Amino acid sequence: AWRNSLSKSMQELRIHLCQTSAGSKGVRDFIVANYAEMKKANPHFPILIRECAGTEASLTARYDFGAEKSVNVQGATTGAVQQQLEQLILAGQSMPKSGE
Amino acid sequence: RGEHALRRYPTGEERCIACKLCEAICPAQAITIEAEEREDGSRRTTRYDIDMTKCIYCGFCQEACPVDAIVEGPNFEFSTETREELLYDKQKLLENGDKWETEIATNLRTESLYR
Amino acid sequence: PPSDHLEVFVNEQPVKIPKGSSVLQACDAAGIDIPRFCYHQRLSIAGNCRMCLVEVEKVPKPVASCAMPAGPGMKIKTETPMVKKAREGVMEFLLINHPLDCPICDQGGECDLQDQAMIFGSDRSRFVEAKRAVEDKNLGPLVKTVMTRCIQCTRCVRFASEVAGTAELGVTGRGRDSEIGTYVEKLMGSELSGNVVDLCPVGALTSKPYAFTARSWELKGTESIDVSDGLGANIRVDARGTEVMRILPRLNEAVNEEWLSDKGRYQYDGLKHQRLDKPMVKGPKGLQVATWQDALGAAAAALTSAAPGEVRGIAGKLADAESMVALMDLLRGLGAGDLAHEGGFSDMPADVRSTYTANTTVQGLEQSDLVLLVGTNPRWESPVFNARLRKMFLDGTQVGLVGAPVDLTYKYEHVGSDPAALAALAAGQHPFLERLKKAARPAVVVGPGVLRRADREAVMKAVHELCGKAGVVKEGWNGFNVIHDTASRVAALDMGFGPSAAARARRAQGAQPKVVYLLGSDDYSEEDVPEGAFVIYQGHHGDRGASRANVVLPGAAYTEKSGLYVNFEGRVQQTRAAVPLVGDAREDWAILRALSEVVGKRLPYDSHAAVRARLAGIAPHFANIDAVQTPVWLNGEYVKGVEALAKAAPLQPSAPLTSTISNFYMTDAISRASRTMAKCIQARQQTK
Amino acid sequence: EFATASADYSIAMKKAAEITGAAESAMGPKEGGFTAGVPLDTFTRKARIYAPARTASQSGLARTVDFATTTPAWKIEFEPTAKWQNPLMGWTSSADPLENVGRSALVFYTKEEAMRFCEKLGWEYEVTEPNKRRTQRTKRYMQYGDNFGTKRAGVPDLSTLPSN
Amino acid sequence: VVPTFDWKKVPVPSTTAKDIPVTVKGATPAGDLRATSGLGLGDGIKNHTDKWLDGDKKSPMEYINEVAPIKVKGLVVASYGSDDPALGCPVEYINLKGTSLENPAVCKYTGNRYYSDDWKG
Amino acid sequence: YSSTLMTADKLGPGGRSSVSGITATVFGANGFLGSYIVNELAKRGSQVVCPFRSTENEAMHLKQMGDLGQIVLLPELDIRNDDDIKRAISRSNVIINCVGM
Ligand SMILES: NC(=O)C1=CN([C@@H]2O[C@H](COP(=O)(O)OP(=O)(O)OC[C@H]3O[C@@H](n4cnc5c(N)ncnc54)[C@H](OP(=O)(O)O)[C@@H]3O)[C@@H](O)[C@H]2O)C=CC1
Ligand code: SF4
Ligand code: SF4
Ligand code: SF4
Ligand code: SF4
Ligand code: FES
Repeated sequence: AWRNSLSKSMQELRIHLCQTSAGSKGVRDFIVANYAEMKKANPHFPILIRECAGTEASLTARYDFGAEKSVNVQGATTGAVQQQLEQLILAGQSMPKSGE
Repeated sequence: RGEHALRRYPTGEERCIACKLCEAICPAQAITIEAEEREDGSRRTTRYDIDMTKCIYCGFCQEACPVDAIVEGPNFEFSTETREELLYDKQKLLENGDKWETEIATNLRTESLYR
Repeated sequence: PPSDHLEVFVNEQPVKIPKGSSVLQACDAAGIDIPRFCYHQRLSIAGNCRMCLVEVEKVPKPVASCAMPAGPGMKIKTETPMVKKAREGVMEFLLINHPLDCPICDQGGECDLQDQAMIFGSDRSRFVEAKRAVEDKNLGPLVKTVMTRCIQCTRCVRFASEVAGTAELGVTGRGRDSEIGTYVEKLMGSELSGNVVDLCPVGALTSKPYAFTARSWELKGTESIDVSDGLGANIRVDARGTEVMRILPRLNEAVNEEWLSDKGRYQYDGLKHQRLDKPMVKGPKGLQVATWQDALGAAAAALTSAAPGEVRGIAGKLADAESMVALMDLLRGLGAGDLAHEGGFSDMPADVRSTYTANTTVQGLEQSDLVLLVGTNPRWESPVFNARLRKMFLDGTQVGLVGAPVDLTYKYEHVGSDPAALAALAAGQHPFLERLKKAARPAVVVGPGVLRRADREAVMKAVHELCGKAGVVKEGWNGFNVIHDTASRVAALDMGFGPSAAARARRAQGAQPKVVYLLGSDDYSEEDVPEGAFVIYQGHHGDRGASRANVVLPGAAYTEKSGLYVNFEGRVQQTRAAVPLVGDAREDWAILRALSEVVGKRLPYDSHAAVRARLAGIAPHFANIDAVQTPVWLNGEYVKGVEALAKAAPLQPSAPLTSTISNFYMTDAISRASRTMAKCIQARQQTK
Repeated sequence: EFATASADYSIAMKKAAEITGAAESAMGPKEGGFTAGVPLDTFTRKARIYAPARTASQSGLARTVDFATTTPAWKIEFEPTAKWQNPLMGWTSSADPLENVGRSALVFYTKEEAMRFCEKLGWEYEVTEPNKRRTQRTKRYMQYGDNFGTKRAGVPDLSTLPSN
Repeated sequence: VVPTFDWKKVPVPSTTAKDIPVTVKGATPAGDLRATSGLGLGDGIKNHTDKWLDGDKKSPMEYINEVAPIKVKGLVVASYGSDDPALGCPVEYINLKGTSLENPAVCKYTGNRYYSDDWKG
Repeated sequence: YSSTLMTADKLGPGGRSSVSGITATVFGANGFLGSYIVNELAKRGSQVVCPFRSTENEAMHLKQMGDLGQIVLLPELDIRNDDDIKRAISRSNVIINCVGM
């Protein structure tokens, strides 16, 4: 399952959207439908959901050593933002590893 | 209108009460004032400096002061060999006032009928 | 509507005004600033100054525009000969007994009486009699009272009775011998006691610490924000050169109206003592003056000498968002994940901003007729917020408290003092629930000391249960609110300044680092700062952290720079530099960028706008300065998603919900170094 | 009927500002700053466009946004620069060229005036909207009769009367 | 319920506590807060007069302290600073009731003290 | 001591009104090399002490080279007397000699 894997590929996952934007509807749907389970597996992973008026939908992930990648998800769907999160997880395994 | 000087009261207390009217009125910006309340509760200056190399001797300070504290004394022969000697502080102004008080008071006894 | 906006005429000008407005308010809407002495915006109508007299058609007497209601079809005249005659006579009656104290009065230059006499008065006086001599009064070390200057505008009495709620001042005597003050020798116990001098339109009430220091026109006014708490009051800074002389509040209805805590009023004095101006590195003889190059090299060597898991960063109360994010990027770039906050609860999850903010907002709170307090003391956490709470109380708003019963300057209901009482209230065991369940706009507010509890998840779960049962959060309304007492907490939460799970586990088994860095922190616990460990301190005041430190970088104080600070409601505000840098001090984020370059990993930004843009990329709302977004709400999904944290470390039903703030007058080093707060503490200790 | 401070020279300053041909002049960004002849580094600093808030010391409202159309009330400032003291006297020493030129001279009726001024001069600028004053009063003490209405302690109960 | 707060248990830093500006009797309660400026801190000066006066010369404070209070009939006294009003300070009216030789009223303009044994004492 | 001499008390960009926080006494200041040395030190904002044996006429050119209170003229220097030397360096952490024959 991707949800359980979403604890080692990255150190932080960050989400940007707008409360009232039409293109922000899909990310709103995904967050409402998935935040509980995406946190139940890992009760301490930082998942920063942030919103502001007139902004743009995007998914941004933080990795070790401060490595960070972002993908815009404006105009997509809940399945599509799930897909983008899946590619985000895919790149997370091929990253420098820290903590030790 | 000659050398600026600081006056006291006959008991010995400074006339200046740091109302800063003199600094406010001075178009030469040659007056620097710092003040706070004295240990007895009195409102007295902590820094009273006038730049004679910058003072224009207009006497507007003498016009503005409502307690006759700052006065341009009848001393006019006070040229110095260095410019630093003309950076008048509170202490030198008080010395000048104590020196020239009698003449200034006598002149005020005349000028009071006009001022 | 039945014409809620009625029409009148002022000097033949039609002006549309709301119903119940006064002629004073109408003339204000007409663009005329009528002279006035006793009326105030935030106080009740007194109407004893007689300075608001105007002329109305079909009225033989001048009417009190400060008190006269406006009737439809009314005509108001403000420039007739009788108007000016009355104004001049009133000014003359004001000035006959007033002592000639302008040269020694501190309000000269900002005296409403003086300007109003200049404009609406005459130039000559026909009074040659002996004046009335009034002895001065003692109210404490904060306010200097020159009672002979008093015009008896009664503003002090109304303010003390209404805003402060102490009601300790009154009018003694009668007629000319009418006297103002307290019959007995009393010390003004008001925490917002410094507002009276600003509200005093004359020099009768003057700030004792500010007395005879400097003049109003000698100052440069810089609009700033208050960092002494989490409310962030909008203030103006007045300075003469590089030295701060006084700090005054400024108008912000949505935040603090026209009010300022005396702590935020008198703590500027501390900026003159124990100041760090030069970099210091601990040598064999001890700490000594060294260059920024030397100090930065030593810090880089100390940082690189240790493993990434042996480096801990702690953020103080007064660190700005820029320095916090810069240091977080610095420590993350080197594999370190140990983050701590001096404001506590550094491990609290921060996924939804609404979960740790005031969703009703401060001004939206005034729409609530019922308010619930859960383990908070707004009087000592935010006296301005407490004053706004009292204002809400003044027109029917009922308040409930769950926690320690303390003096809050208004009547209230004490439901309980422990989480068991909260559980009983949520179960239905208390009548307060039904009052909550019947209130149209109920409100619940929780302080930060609750968030400092080890069982904070359980308390939050119980609060959410009560909110759901009482419908506190519903359509078009959100009575759920989270407040704080420190400014830097909100920006750290929003930027994700939180320790990694690996660092949390390392604390759990007791791993102890060797490299410790302080960002202006002086109230750390001993458990996060091991003895014998190298300490790199950045700050602007010599204090406990500085003394134990090994390398010191003289930073910038909030009065010297422009840092970002967001209050607990989530409104972005920024300070402003009023005086230049003290000593060889440098910009905090510039310091951290220099350290990053020296270590071997440069930060990708090289400007203040660049780091602010980095913040915006981290969180979009940072760009919106002096505004606030509406946070999203996710119902009980968040609570059901943090259920495991509730399972571990279960609820403690015995620990009371208290306030961790035990010293109002001293909370940070600047407060700990201020002479005025110490004087107030001694005065409160000399009353016994 | 039109009456907006209609007894002064300000009307003569209202007009001659709307003269045709003279009211259509425009310049590009940084273009006017080229004509200044001042050192080029002047435009590198940041500036604040704002109106100072009303001082808490006084109830005066003339120097506030309330009389906006009456008097130019928008100010442009610069970040303060390094300052120190004279070793011999203690007077404040500084080297800022832009220390006071704004707070003494630069005054503007509207924010857009200062925006155009900065744009044509090339000064990078920040806009800070001043807070609006509230005229509506509170529910308590809303009118003078509220000081003495029944809300203070409720309706008097007629239970202490003789014969109750 | 609503227990009292113990002010004496509050910790006070020693360094800040010992540098609070107190005052002599003068015109105020003894030992009250004294306003101070940042001048003299770099030179470590904690005396008002020491900021500007140098040496052991007689200070103006000592001069005025050598003048005994003045006994005047009535309840209100008028102070000009000189025999002729125009040569001194603006006229000041100072309350004389509740004042004694021990506790007189000091001039805010000139520092001269006055008292009256007319308030039934 | 290492770099605290040039860094601790540096106030200002480095101009005439600036303060380098450096106190020095130069011997042979009115000499050919010492004059330029003093003019170089003071122009950065340093306190300079100039004791001299020759005439004040030959030394007046040095007076302009510093700001108010930063040019110290000590006439009638005796190199055989250590009292004047002790007074010359009583406040200076830097000593520069150019007395040559
Ligand atoms: N190319 C050069 O010029 C070289 C110069 N130097 C050194 O540079 C220094 C100055 O060079 P320069 O300035 O060109 O030579 P100068 O002769 O121009 O400088 C002479 C200075 O020495 C002072 N002096 C000499 N003897 C005494 C004394 N007994 N008591 C007091 N003051 C005395 C003179 O004071 P007064 O004016 O009263 O005589 C004058 O100020 C010298 O020390 C010289 O050794 C080194 C190598 C080469
Ligand atoms: S000299 Fe006179 S005018 Fe100037 S501050 Fe003193 S009392 Fe005021
Ligand atoms: S005489 Fe004129 S220039 Fe001199 S101090 Fe007085 S006001 Fe200033
Ligand atoms: S309150 Fe105003 S009018 Fe009265 S003495 Fe003070 S400055 Fe003068
Ligand atoms: S003391 Fe000040 S606020 Fe109080 S009645 Fe007198 S003038 Fe008004
Ligand atoms: S405001 Fe009208 S009499 Fe006071």
